[PDB]
Amino acid sequence: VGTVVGIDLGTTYSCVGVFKNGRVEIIANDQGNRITPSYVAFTPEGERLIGDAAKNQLTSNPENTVFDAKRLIGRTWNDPSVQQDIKFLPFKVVEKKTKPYIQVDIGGGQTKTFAPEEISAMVLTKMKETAEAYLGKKVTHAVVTVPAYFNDAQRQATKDAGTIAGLNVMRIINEPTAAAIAYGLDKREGEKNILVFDLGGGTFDVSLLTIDNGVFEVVATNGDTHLGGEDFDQRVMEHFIKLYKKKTGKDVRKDNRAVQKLRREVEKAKRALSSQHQARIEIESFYEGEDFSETLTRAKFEELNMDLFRSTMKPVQKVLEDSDLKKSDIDEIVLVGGSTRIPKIQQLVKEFFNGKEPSRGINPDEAVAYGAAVQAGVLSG
Ligand SMILES: Nc1ncnc2c1ncn2[C@@H]1O[C@H](COP(=O)(O)OP(=O)(O)CP(=O)(O)O)[C@@H](O)[C@H]1O
Ligand SMILES: [Mg+2]
Repeated sequence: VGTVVGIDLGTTYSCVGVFKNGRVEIIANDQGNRITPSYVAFTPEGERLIGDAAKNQLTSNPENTVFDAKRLIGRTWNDPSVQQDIKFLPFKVVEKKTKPYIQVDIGGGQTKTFAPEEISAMVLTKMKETAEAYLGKKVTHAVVTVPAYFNDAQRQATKDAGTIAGLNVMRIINEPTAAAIAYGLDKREGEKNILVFDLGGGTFDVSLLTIDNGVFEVVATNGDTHLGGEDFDQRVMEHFIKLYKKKTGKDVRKDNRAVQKLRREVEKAKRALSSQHQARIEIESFYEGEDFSETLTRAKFEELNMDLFRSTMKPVQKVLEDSDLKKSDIDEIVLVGGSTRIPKIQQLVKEFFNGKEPSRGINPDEAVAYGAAVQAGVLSG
């Protein structure tokens, strides 16, 4: 088996970890990031880009980039969830062998058609290479996580993505369970109720788990499949786009490269606002030669998104009701996902649970891969 890797195969961002010299190491990719976008695109010369290079390639053709393949993996073409999701995806999705294959132009007029698990295999190949460059050797085996609501076909298709990527997926484990492992909540006495609050890029997941004698049970899951940090970005996009139009009379949405540039700066500013109170957004040659310079306060970021922040509490209340539990029955609160780095998110979760502190100490966008890596450690021996 060699050194087994723990991979979080995320809808929006993936993360890879290994156990080495007595601890979990989360590995940075060749762009220096400890997370990688689950994103594929193509150069004019027909080269395939994956991760940060794909997400950051300036394009006037969103239809030939691929992302959110996790929404389609292990589902049939005619799944109503698929037929709803393809409405919001700019790339072509076509029925093939019962499944929603993704069709794109890659360069020189060449069309390709890819199974969702082929797209996921590319993301896994990238996570595999990130780990190999770190380890200085080949990696053949992995622990891969999936969302708790994944069914049999989704779990199998994730394993198949692994196979295509040259990885033997030895274990598939649930994301909120991996988070809980990362916090060592498995190494505890008695039966406990754990609420995992996972607010990611495009998805919100709430999972109620019980732990007893080292064994986790998923009691209930809920959330919103189209709610996450991307929606907070978009509220900021709208704010600056309206402002620019007020200041200049120009509507920047006419230029996609401009919108792409502002989205990238907005996403970055949002992250900085998790640890500081103000951030500058600056773009030269933003629109029709003119530059862009604005600041965003934390307070303004919260004001723009407050309603969306509060809406995350409703699926939590729902999982409690379905599990026949009240707030005081929850023994552990685990924050997962990049958006839970938002101080306001943490505050509102803590206030939902009447002042109770969540687990702390692992980066929430890293916890899932951390847990995977813990198990990978054991399997590596
Ligand atoms: N410091 C920070 N502050 C605020 N948001 C941050 C952040 N760092 C990352 N994010 C946000 O985290 C989101 C990505 O979250 P995450 O990687 O958990 O999603 P995911 O791909 O795991 C979803 P799923 O769990 O469905 O697979 C993005 O919206 C990103 O902008
Ligand atoms: Mg996640």
